[PDB]
Amino acid sequence: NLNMDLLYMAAAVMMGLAAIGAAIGIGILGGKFLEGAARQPDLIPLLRTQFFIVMGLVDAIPMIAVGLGLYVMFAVA
Amino acid sequence: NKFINTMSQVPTISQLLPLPASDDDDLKHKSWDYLYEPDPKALLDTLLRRYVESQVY
Repeated sequence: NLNMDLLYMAAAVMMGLAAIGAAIGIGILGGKFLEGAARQPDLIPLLRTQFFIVMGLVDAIPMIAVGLGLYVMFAVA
Repeated sequence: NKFINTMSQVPTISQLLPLPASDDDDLKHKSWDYLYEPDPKALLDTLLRRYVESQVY
């Protein structure tokens, strides 16, 4: 009935917003690391590890959104 | 005149402007380049003026 038709739309919009936010934030974080590595390569691993540290926090909420969209689509239907 | 040593001196003429110095090459410099404040050009002007002043001193 209408239930699944609306639930697929809800999962689609939630996961789309999550993907947009995660992709743009990770791209900015990566671009700053790229400029910092271009400036002086002797600090590349240090900036690359702090990049992992920050990127860990970046994906926090987007992955909650992704998981709840998956739940809506696959268990609520 | 140039102080070659205690016993000998020589009159000489050398160019200041334009900069006659032969070119040089490097990798470390301009790869780990200087941050320029405010901008690289005004610093180059002041640097050249101070350099010729030091040469004449």
